[PDB]
Amino acid sequence: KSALSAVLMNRFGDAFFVLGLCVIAYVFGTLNYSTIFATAYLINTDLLVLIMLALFIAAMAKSAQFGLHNWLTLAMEGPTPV
Amino acid sequence: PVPFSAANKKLVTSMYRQSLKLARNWISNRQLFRQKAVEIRHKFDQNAQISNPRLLARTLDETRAHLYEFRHPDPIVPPSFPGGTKYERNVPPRMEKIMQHNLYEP
Amino acid sequence: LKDYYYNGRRILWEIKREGAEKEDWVNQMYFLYAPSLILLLIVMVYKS
Amino acid sequence: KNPYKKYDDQQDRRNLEEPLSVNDDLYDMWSPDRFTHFKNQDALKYFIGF
Amino acid sequence: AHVLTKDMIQERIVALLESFDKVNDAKNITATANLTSDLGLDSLDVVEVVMAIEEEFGLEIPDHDADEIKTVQQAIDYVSAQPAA
Amino acid sequence: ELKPSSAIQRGPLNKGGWDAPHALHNDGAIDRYAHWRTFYQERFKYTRATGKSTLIFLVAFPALIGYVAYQSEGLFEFAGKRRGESVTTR
Ligand SMILES: CCCCCCCCCCCCCCCCCC(=O)OC[C@H](COP(=O)(O)OCCN)OC(=O)CCCCCCCCCCCCCCCCC
Repeated sequence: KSALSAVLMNRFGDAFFVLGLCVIAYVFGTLNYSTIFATAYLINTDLLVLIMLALFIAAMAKSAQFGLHNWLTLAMEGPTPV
Repeated sequence: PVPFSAANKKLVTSMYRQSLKLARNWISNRQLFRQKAVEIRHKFDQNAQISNPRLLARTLDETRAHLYEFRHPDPIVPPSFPGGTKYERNVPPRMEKIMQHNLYEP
Repeated sequence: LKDYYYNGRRILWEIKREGAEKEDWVNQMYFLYAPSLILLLIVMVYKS
Repeated sequence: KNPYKKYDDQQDRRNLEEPLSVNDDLYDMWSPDRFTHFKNQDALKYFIGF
Repeated sequence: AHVLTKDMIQERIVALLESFDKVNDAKNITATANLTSDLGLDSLDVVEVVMAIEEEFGLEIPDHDADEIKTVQQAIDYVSAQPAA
Repeated sequence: ELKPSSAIQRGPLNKGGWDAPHALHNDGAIDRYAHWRTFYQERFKYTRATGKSTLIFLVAFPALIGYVAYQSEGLFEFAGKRRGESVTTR
């Protein structure tokens, strides 16, 4: 049940990372870093908010901020080198 | 509800177990624990002279609620016992022969 | 003869044990299904 | 249920022929965790209080 | 590792009860000595004995068998049934 | 005096094969539970809870998606972009 908790917590942020990536490949047309970082200073704030909201809920899920955090402490049913 | 009998003894021994356990998990520093356990003991020894059923039941459910107030978030469980962390790590599989379902193979 | 083979295989040549006794389907699934199904991958790669 | 009674199913705390409930899988062992210390309404107040 | 025996349980419970103070005598203790009658314990002292038995062995017990272990041989035959130590 | 003919010799029907031994002990409680859950529709009735769920998921929720989908139809055009430019069409 802790594996259920952990993976479904991560999957919540995986959904928003897929949303953000579908915004990436339509605003910039590209998934490469070298094009996106070359052209990111031209797109206005009302779109980059929409991108990085999704790509921050994706990190807020796995890097365990407060919105969902109860999979870290519910991951101690695995052993200690894990 | 009833005087000296097994039905009152089993109750008050259960409540005494719970009153020591719900202070075992509650503090560190064993000196303070064995102090506190001696005065919990004195609370049970002091009031155990009740001669009516009614005030016995009154103190009884009052200390049931007093014991119900000081409950702890996680009781100290030994790990091989079902609150613990060693519980059911590798349960040995039961020895069973293969029950077969198909005439043909396998 | 089919029943006398397979019933005796289930309860108990009978009294041996070696592997693996070739089945009925493995001749035309490893030698016709699988190579045509590999040839399909080869043609899909080089038609790309 | 307590764990110290020896059920048929120690894993799920259930005797062999025991009647399952209307809407069982919220009351299973594989159901949610269902805390028992606070009352859920109180717990809501304390979380929104922090 | 570390595996207990029967005599280890024996010497632990005998040296356990010799430490306790509301016993009658340190000399009348046997494997078959009744905690209630022979040792002169109360309804409630035997529960504190059981509490020390379960603390010192590691293992925890419910109240279903906390009264079952009336004599010392029953406590030893109880504890040697559990693989926890 | 009307009987199917004496020239039939009709016999019993077997399905043929091997009696596989029972690999499962069926539980009467779980069996009648599942037989109650699969055929749930033969005993379903309209109550206030049933009507509340049917009002939301059949009527109100498609209407909310309908409002959102038919109003916001050709608004957004996020293809290139710049700063200060129109993000919508209307
Ligand atoms: C505003 C900022 C937004 C950022 C986030 C804000 C906070 C959001 C927090 C909620 C999201 C968390 C992810 C949702 C999935 C939850 C999965 C889960 O928790 O499963 C755990 C549960 C068993 O775990 P447990 O028993 O507690 O383990 C104890 C171990 N000792 O396992 C289970 O058995 C649960 C099975 C059911 C899983 C949940 C089902 C409901 C999911 C709700 C999704 C809502 C979708 C609604 C869509 C509507 C769209 C219009």
